Amino acid sequence: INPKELLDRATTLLEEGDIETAAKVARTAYEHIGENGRHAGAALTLLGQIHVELGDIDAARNYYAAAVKVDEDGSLPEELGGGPEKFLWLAQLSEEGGHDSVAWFERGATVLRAQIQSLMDSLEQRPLSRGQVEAAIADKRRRLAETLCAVVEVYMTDLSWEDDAEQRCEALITEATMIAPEWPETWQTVANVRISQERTEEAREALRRSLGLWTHLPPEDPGVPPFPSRVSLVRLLIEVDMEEEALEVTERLIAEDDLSVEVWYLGGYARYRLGEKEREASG
Repeated sequence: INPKELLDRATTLLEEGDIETAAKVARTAYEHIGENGRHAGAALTLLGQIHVELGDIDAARNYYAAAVKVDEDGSLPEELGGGPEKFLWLAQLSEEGGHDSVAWFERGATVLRAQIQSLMDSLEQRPLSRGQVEAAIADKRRRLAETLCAVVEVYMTDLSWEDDAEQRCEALITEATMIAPEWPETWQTVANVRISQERTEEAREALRRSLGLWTHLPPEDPGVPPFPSRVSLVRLLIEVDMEEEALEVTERLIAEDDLSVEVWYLGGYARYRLGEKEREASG
């Protein structure tokens, strides 16, 4: 006899690691809410999230797709709407990629910009604890940076047709630079873009800056970039002719995971090319 009750238990069951039951409590929760219930979005988004951690992408994509049909605008309060996350995951999940993925990514980015500015207006009212608001803003900024950089990767990859593709990137990294100067991934994105523009020495500066943001931090620290990000970093360092850097990076990756395949081929090709530079010294 309580709609919110099931969700608050579904989210708790998800953090519990118990996904199977969380999906059940959640799916039942949406039956009571209804197709046009007040909480329809919030539930469907959660339903979508759980089914990602399970493995069923087709269902998770349909959940999020539904959660958007209810709240196309994304205007609705996060408690009911489920916020912009669905927009973001409909972009990642999209097997189509390309302009499809960029479209959804933008729908999410614009909402995050709204949620941030609204929260920045709340700081002015100054609720008794502002540290909670500051933290939440930092998360929204990061999640936005994650989105901006993700669009670039699509324009660096799938979409390389129009001149539009080049300018949109330059504005994306302009924004990524402002909101997340601390995040190494942004400068990797900056670097990667500058490579497309053939501005090689600038790609170095960004990579050097990205490295200097975590290279010191031990693998304890939250801030180290995720594995697949560092693998991408390496792919850039070699393309820029900074093999000595990739050398030190791969050396750390093999220590963390003695099973990855590409990391070894990169570490090798790095020392191959680095070798070819030494052979050029004398002749």
